[PDB]
Amino acid sequence: FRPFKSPLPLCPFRGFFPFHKDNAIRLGENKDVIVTREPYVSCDNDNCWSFALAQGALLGTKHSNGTIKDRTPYRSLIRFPIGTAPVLGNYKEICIAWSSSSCFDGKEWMHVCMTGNDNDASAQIIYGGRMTDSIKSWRKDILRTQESECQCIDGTCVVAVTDGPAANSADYRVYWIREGKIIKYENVPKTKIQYLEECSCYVDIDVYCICRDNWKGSNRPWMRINNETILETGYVCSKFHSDTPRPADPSTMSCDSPSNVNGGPGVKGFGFKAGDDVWLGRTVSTSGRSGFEIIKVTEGWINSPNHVKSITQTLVSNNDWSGYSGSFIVKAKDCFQPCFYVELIRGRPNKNDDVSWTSNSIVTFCGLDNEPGSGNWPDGSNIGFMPK
Amino acid sequence: FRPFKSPLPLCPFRGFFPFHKDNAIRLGENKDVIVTREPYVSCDNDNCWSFALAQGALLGTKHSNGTIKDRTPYRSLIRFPIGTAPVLGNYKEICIAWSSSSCFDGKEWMHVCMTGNDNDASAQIIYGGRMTDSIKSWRKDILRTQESECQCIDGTCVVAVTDGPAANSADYRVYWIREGKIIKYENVPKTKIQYLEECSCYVDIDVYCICRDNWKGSNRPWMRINNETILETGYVCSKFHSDTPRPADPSTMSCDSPSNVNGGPGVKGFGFKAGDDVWLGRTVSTSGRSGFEIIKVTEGWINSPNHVKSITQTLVSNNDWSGYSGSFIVKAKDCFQPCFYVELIRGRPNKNDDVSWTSNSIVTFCGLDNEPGSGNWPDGSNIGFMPK
Amino acid sequence: FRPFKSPLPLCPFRGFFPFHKDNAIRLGENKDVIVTREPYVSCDNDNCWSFALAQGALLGTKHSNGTIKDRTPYRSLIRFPIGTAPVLGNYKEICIAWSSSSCFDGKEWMHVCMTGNDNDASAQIIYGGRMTDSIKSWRKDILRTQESECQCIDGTCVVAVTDGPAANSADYRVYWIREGKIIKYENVPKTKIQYLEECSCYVDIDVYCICRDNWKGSNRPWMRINNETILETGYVCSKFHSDTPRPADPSTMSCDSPSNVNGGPGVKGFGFKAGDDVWLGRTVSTSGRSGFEIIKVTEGWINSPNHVKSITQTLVSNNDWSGYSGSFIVKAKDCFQPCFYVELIRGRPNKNDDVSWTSNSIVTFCGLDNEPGSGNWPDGSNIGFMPK
Amino acid sequence: FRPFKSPLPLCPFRGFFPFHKDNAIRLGENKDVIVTREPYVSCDNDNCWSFALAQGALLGTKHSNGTIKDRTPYRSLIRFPIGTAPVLGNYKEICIAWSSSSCFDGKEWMHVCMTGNDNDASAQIIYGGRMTDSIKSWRKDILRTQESECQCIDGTCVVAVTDGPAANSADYRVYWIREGKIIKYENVPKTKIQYLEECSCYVDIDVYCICRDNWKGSNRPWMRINNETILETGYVCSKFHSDTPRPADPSTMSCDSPSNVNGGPGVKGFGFKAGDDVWLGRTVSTSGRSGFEIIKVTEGWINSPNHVKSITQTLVSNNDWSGYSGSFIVKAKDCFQPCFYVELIRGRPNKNDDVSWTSNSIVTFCGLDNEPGSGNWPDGSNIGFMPK
Ligand SMILES: *[C@@H]1O[C@H](CO[C@@H]2O[C@@H](C)[C@@H](O)[C@@H](O)[C@@H]2O)[C@@H](O[C@@H]2O[C@H](CO)[C@@H](O)[C@H](O)[C@H]2NC(C)=O)[C@H](O)[C@H]1NC(C)=O
Ligand SMILES: *[C@@H]1O[C@H](CO[C@@H]2O[C@@H](C)[C@@H](O)[C@@H](O)[C@@H]2O)[C@@H](O[C@@H]2O[C@H](CO)[C@@H](O)[C@H](O)[C@H]2NC(C)=O)[C@H](O)[C@H]1NC(C)=O
Ligand SMILES: *[C@@H]1O[C@H](CO[C@@H]2O[C@@H](C)[C@@H](O)[C@@H](O)[C@@H]2O)[C@@H](O[C@@H]2O[C@H](CO)[C@@H](O)[C@H](O)[C@H]2NC(C)=O)[C@H](O)[C@H]1NC(C)=O
Ligand SMILES: *[C@@H]1O[C@H](CO[C@@H]2O[C@@H](C)[C@@H](O)[C@@H](O)[C@@H]2O)[C@@H](O[C@@H]2O[C@H](CO)[C@@H](O)[C@H](O)[C@H]2NC(C)=O)[C@H](O)[C@H]1NC(C)=O
Ligand SMILES: *[C@@H]1O[C@H](CO[C@@H]2O[C@@H](C)[C@@H](O)[C@@H](O)[C@@H]2O)[C@@H](O[C@@H]2O[C@H](CO)[C@@H](O)[C@H](O)[C@H]2NC(C)=O)[C@H](O)[C@H]1NC(C)=O
Ligand SMILES: *[C@@H]1O[C@H](CO[C@@H]2O[C@@H](C)[C@@H](O)[C@@H](O)[C@@H]2O)[C@@H](O[C@@H]2O[C@H](CO)[C@@H](O)[C@H](O)[C@H]2NC(C)=O)[C@H](O)[C@H]1NC(C)=O
Ligand SMILES: *[C@@H]1O[C@H](CO[C@@H]2O[C@@H](C)[C@@H](O)[C@@H](O)[C@@H]2O)[C@@H](O[C@@H]2O[C@H](CO)[C@@H](O)[C@H](O)[C@H]2NC(C)=O)[C@H](O)[C@H]1NC(C)=O
Ligand SMILES: *[C@@H]1O[C@H](CO[C@@H]2O[C@@H](C)[C@@H](O)[C@@H](O)[C@@H]2O)[C@@H](O[C@@H]2O[C@H](CO)[C@@H](O)[C@H](O)[C@H]2NC(C)=O)[C@H](O)[C@H]1NC(C)=O
Ligand SMILES: CC(=O)N[C@H]1[C@H]([C@H](O)[C@H](O)CO)OC(C(=O)O)=C[C@@H]1NC(=N)N
Ligand SMILES: CC(=O)N[C@H]1[C@H]([C@H](O)[C@H](O)CO)OC(C(=O)O)=C[C@@H]1NC(=N)N
Ligand SMILES: CC(=O)N[C@H]1[C@H]([C@H](O)[C@H](O)CO)OC(C(=O)O)=C[C@@H]1NC(=N)N
Ligand SMILES: CC(=O)N[C@H]1[C@H]([C@H](O)[C@H](O)CO)OC(C(=O)O)=C[C@@H]1NC(=N)N
Ligand SMILES: [Ca+2]
Ligand SMILES: [Ca+2]
Ligand SMILES: [Ca+2]
Ligand SMILES: [Ca+2]
Ligand SMILES: [Ca+2]
Repeated sequence: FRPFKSPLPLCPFRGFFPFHKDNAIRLGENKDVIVTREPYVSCDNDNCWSFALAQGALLGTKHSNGTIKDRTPYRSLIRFPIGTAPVLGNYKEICIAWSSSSCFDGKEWMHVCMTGNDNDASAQIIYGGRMTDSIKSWRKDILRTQESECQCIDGTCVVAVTDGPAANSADYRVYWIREGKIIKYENVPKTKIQYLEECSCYVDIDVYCICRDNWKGSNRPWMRINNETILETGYVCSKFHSDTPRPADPSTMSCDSPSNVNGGPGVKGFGFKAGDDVWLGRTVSTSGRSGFEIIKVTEGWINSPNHVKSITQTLVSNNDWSGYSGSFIVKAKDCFQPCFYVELIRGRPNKNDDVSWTSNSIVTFCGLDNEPGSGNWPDGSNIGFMPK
Repeated sequence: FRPFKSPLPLCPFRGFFPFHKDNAIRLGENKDVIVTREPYVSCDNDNCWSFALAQGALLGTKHSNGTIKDRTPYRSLIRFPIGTAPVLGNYKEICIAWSSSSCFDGKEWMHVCMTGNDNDASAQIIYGGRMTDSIKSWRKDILRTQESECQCIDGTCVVAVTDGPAANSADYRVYWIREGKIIKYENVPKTKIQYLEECSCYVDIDVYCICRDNWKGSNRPWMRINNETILETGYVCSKFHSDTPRPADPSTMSCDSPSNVNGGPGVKGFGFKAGDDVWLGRTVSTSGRSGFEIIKVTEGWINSPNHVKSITQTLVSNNDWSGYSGSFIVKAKDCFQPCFYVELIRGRPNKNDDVSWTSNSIVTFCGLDNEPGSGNWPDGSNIGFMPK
Repeated sequence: FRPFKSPLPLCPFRGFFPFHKDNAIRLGENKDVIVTREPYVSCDNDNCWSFALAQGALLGTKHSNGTIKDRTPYRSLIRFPIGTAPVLGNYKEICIAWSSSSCFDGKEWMHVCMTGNDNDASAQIIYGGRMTDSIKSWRKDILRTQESECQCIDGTCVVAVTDGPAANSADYRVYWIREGKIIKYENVPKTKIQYLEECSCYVDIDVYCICRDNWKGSNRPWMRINNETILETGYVCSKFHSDTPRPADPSTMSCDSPSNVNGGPGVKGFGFKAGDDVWLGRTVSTSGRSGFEIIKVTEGWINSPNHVKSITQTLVSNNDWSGYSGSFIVKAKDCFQPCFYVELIRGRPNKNDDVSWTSNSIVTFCGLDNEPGSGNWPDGSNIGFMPK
Repeated sequence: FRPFKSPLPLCPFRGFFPFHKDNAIRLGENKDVIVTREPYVSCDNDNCWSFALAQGALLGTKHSNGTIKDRTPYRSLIRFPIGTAPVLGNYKEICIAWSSSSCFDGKEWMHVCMTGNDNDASAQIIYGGRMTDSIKSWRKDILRTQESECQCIDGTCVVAVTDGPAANSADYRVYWIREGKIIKYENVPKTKIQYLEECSCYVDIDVYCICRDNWKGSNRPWMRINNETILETGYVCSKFHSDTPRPADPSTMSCDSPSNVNGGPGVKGFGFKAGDDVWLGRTVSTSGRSGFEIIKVTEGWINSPNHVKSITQTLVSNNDWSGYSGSFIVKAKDCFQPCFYVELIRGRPNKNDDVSWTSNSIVTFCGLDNEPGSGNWPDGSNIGFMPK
């Protein structure tokens, strides 16, 4: 017997530390590795796992040509041991998906898997390996979800879902799902948030989600959610913005609205509220998906004149390609430890990655209440060595 | 301790949804994948699994040349994680077989494995990994079985077996097997059914099997069976036929006899009785093994003037190759969920598949009481990229 | 908790049936498969396993050239799922060995592993993964053992071991080992047996071993052993001999001495006593390692004028290569089922196998009290397709 | 429930015996095997495991070129089944590391993983898969650790760590870690030891560590440690030295100070105290990393005029390449069995290994209270067959 996961507080932390790294592109030089993108990490009672949307092809084969394409019937959510490259001999196929979320509720895994036509997609809910429920596209425009782990509290899992156009008004919802059965949903209030997608969520008593506004906000939209309802919404107050593209530091403090500058197209990212402060992941570049750093902004969670970047950890240099990033948690004793992954995209459309495919490797970091050192942990592939 | 599976009713459902897809041919471009055909799916308490008849060769190697051939000593029933491509690093070999069935009784797996000479084949019964019993060919003409999962009720498993010619009178039996020991068999009554093979079965209180008449019936033969005996037999009443080849819709309503038109050679397929209605899988083409759709026919299970196709889901376009299809079930709480797989055959003798081998990938769908979206989930291989 | 295996009788049987087949050479065409020889099978509570002496090289690579060689430091006993080809992604390395035996005592696995110099080899005893004891070569001439499964009764395992020359007088012993600790050994009486090696053993209340005389006996030497001592010895009385080479049928009935004809070099083989009768495996050829058949000889276990071959099953045609064969058992309820494997050697020095390496595949059969069909289950490799 | 490992005495032993060997370089000829170095072995309740620092590349691929380099962001501690070659289909990635230690406390695994910049590295402590603590470089000069298994007593694990220059005064510490949390550390006393790194440790009631002085000592520094503190320190008294390089036998008896001759650069090695005697591993060559032998020196642990090499086992000939070696233990009933591994380095900078990469295979031996035979168990690769 295992109990459902509880509403634990986030553990104390003062810096982030290198955890697992798969080096998947380097290891894929001889065409062993499955083409992926939109990876993430999620853990059960016994293991943390890598997840990613595979492309139904091996890296460097003819079928990998053109895998920049976002949605195909040949994409599946796959799972593989954390920090290992995904290969045919180690992967598990979770469901057919070109958008996904996964989370463990203390007893079983839940997955949310979108596939099908852009104008008529459906999300399949998997629980304990069984398809238990589904969501039918209601705006008929690329029904989609987090691309990182959802969160579960006392047996009820919470997941953010979007249907509708990019860079215009769309529908944003949270779904509450228990043992694979949809209990209810809520349309996210639009009093503050104007656009939300690709939420990166964690638990600190309640579920916090920090997401991607691909329309008018260079600042990130966020929600606080419990097992019953959405409790609060906003944009991250920090005058230092964390989407990509975005304005140079310092920019506007916008707690209640999109920054109305450099709003599109954005990238999936994450942050962690800490007291009145906030930690924010972001690309080093303000324009492109290169580099990765994480900053701590004093009073960055609140309306304040005192925002300052107290800490900056540079984890992937600006000379290296990054991509999506997302939060995951690991249960410590009586608190949840904040961790995150960074997708390191290689191939199209990256400048000078002269290959026909698009894929990624993974690197991960976890938070400790200790002072970190410094380093650089990029993809590390010599793109010239690779099968094109 | 685990109890034997019970005689549960089928769960309510109103459409089918994409589950797992292996993309095995695409992933086999670099010769990692085992050549297979006649795949199916079956689940135990903890996992669903892919099964298939391997050909003792890797796809695209010289030994894969000529694998259109149905029966060789080098064919084995293999098992691999559901939705994964079968590779040497992930497969398990269950038994030597060129025809098979597998099912889990709640405690252990049973398999039925035919191999040997066409005129002197034997079926090996495996239970919990041990060879426990066997069936000796009695008509001496390709003793053979379902090529999809059998069914077990309160510890007694039921499996359909045929011995004798194709497109002429043969012998059809059901065998009852408990803990791997043959309890009894029955010759299927020929009052209605004139030919039966390759049964696709599921549980809805009793076992229902919908099978393949390769002789005079474009409609599918069926049986209702319990833990002791065959209870009913017939052909599916639906005036919309579901074998391949078959007449164009609408055709004859034949509840009690073969349609006596477009009877051969047929293809393995499946259906689900639902009240007085019936769901039927079928190729899109009325002549060839291309496309896959599933229809719901109002009152299609009974003798009625009111048959109509209330629903048609097109899951694989007619421009794509299909093949065999079969039912499997997944235990929900107090009901069994209806699912099915579709074999996507590539290679010989398919027109324009210019390779020397014959193999397949898999796609699967499960039934939910929700409205589906729409999509297309074909093999997806560019046959031109493949090692011939 | 699991009890130690008990002294069960052999189950009734009247023929042998195809079980698992790995097709390892066919599947090794693309250099994925580990080079092996001297395979065997042994089972624990939950699985049967393939074992073999690997050669520390992949089939078809430059390091596989010359693997006809019997003993090197690069040979390890490896284990892989039964009926699968041994590959880097599925194998386990048990110990360094160029001669081995393995058996499961009901709780844990024991292995006996010989390696080192011909004139100073030692056998390592492994129990539950730990090296627990050892045997030092005492005749200083290729200390060696069964190359098939040993047997364990009420926690005491029995294994036959030889040290000394081939085709001359050597030392033969049985060792009793409990939880990996050597309890005692006995020098095999030489009142009847003149040479013994490579014993194939099973349990029928007591342990029976049928072995290889590589000196003067075309008939096979045998022993009956319990948890304490050797109880009986002899040669198989059957006037139909079962070593290779051997005289044509019928030959001499020699219950108490080597036949004194066609004695060398012999091949590992097996048999099963059944009442006063005996089942004997043997190559089809009387001179070479080609084909495989199993015969039942009426009264073949005893001194009698009534020996006759009541049954002959031809399992591998004489046009196909065979090799070693050995017994293993599978617990049925209150009896042990007799099974056997056949090593199918390909490569050097086989005539017309034009490659530089030597390896093998595996096929297995189990006994049932049912009438068998007929078939042929050879290696199946087109040696011309293989990397040399 | 499993108890924490106890302070057991070392088991009696009088020689070492071949255990597991992976033949990883031979098996890597077709580019399947992960490039590694600094391997070791450590066991839990159910299995012994191989560990090594991978290089984020497959052997023989372009990314393997230049892997002589010691520290990169693409190095991870990986785990794979003992005696198997590390491949993508069997490995687990434990953490990002270019220096590591691992040990099992009876309940869970702990790992210590150093990565990042040379002048600002940090060690991540992993316990039960979760990052639980860390050590920040304090001398800012390649914070580093054992490269073999740590040891745990009654739930408290002990690990030796160094920060500072090579061939000059550095800082050496022991850390005590419980359930992944650092309890305390101690600076190693410098009353006797002048330099310590790469400790090879085992348990004999207390923890004994025999390490590498890379400065002034051709004799090896050692410590005796319990769950609370460092109890004793010294250099191995044996007038026969065991670092590499070192003086020819016999050299100085230096129980309390470095030999002050042939002190650098040294190699990781191990030994076992036995009564007043000591067993010492060492390369056969006194100058290079070739060959491997283990000696027993009578009274070699103490100050005595009676040191003599009572036993010499030559396990890898001087014509073969060796490398690092380290101790590990296996629980026997009420004692710990002493075992060790030897890293067999191939590639740069080894003379005549004409390839661009640097990697290794593994061989292992365990101690028994029996007389051994003799043999030779080198890497066995024909470097000429390998992809460069
Ligand atoms: C949602 O969970 C609560 C229990 O969790 C607490 O309340 C949540 C709203 C949130 O604030 C958490 O952080 C809190 O820890 C459930 O409330 C329980 O309901 C049962 C049955 O009525 C009752 O016996 C308990 O006393 C309640 N527990 C508490 C602490 O109030 C609530 O039922 C959950 N809602 C759903 C829809 O599952
Ligand atoms: C990646 O693929 C492109 C496109 O390939 C073509 O279209 C595909 C859908 C498929 O049908 C292929 O068979 C086609 O070749 C390649 O670009 C083509 O290259 C060919 C051969 O040099 C050239 O004749 C065409 O004009 C190109 N077509 C286009 C639209 O650019 C490209 O070479 C592939 N990249 C790699 C690294 O192989
Ligand atoms: C077959 O199973 C029945 C129990 O299942 C019920 O009866 C079947 C025929 C079928 O209609 C199912 O859907 C039903 O749920 C067994 O009947 C039991 O037998 C035992 C022993 O005699 C008796 O104690 C119980 O009362 C019976 N149970 C019921 C509900 O009647 C029957 O034994 C099974 N037959 C075989 C050969 O195994
Ligand atoms: C697939 O195999 C066929 C047949 O191969 C021949 O017969 C086999 C049983 C085996 O013995 C092979 O060695 C033989 O080559 C191939 O067709 C043959 O191709 C060869 C060479 O071009 C030609 O000389 C023969 O006439 C052909 N034989 C026949 C009966 O057609 C075919 O090329 C193979 N396909 C692929 C993609 O390689
Ligand atoms: C060997 O096993 C016997 C028990 O097995 C029986 O005797 C064997 C010799 C063999 O004939 C088997 O087939 C039989 O089933 C052990 O005898 C037991 O010893 C214990 C302790 O003295 C005693 O309490 C039991 O009564 C004995 N059991 C019987 C049936 O006699 C014997 O100890 C074993 N010897 C060793 C060395 O382990
Ligand atoms: C299998 O190997 C033999 C022998 O290889 C030679 O000796 C080995 C130990 C090793 O040192 C190799 O590098 C040597 O090549 C091969 O036979 C040799 O082939 C070469 C090249 O054609 C020839 O010059 C030598 O005379 C041969 N030596 C002998 C003793 O025959 C043989 O070709 C290999 N087989 C295959 C299929 O590659
Ligand atoms: C360290 O372990 C001891 C128990 O182990 C013994 O003492 C060690 C110092 C070492 O000498 C071992 O080989 C010995 O076996 C712990 O001592 C126990 O402490 C508890 C709580 O105070 C007490 O109830 C027991 O009586 C003590 N046991 C003994 C045998 O003295 C000690 O607590 C451990 N220290 C730490 C920091 O964990
Ligand atoms: C191993 O690599 C070296 C170096 O490769 C060069 O530098 C690397 C960092 C990378 O940028 C590569 O693309 C470069 O080629 C190889 O040595 C080079 O070989 C090339 C081609 O022959 C030659 O023109 C350069 O002068 C060489 N550079 C140096 C510094 O020596 C070497 O060939 C590789 N080894 C193998 C076995 O391939
Ligand atoms: C469902 C879907 O296709 N989501 C997209 C996504 C999307 O286009 C934008 O967020 C706008 O809505 O962006 C990104 C892109 O890297 O920005 C990759 C995704 N790829 C996949 N999830 N497959
Ligand atoms: C035992 C056997 O060989 N069964 C056949 C089968 C058969 O020929 C017909 O159903 C007529 O009886 O049809 C099909 C074919 O795709 O229609 C493939 C099978 N291949 C295998 N099961 N191996
Ligand atoms: C230890 C050893 O090398 N045993 C031999 C063996 C042996 O030479 C004879 O039985 C004579 O004693 O025969 C055979 C051979 O196939 O006949 C293969 C073996 N190969 C291995 N077991 N590695
Ligand atoms: C952390 C680190 O880089 N340690 C080194 C090491 C080191 O340079 C010396 O011991 C001197 O301090 O020596 C050796 C070398 O083989 O002697 C390999 C190591 N490689 C790795 N552990 N990655
Ligand atoms: Ca934005
Ligand atoms: Ca038909
Ligand atoms: Ca003989
Ligand atoms: Ca491969
Ligand atoms: Ca030194």
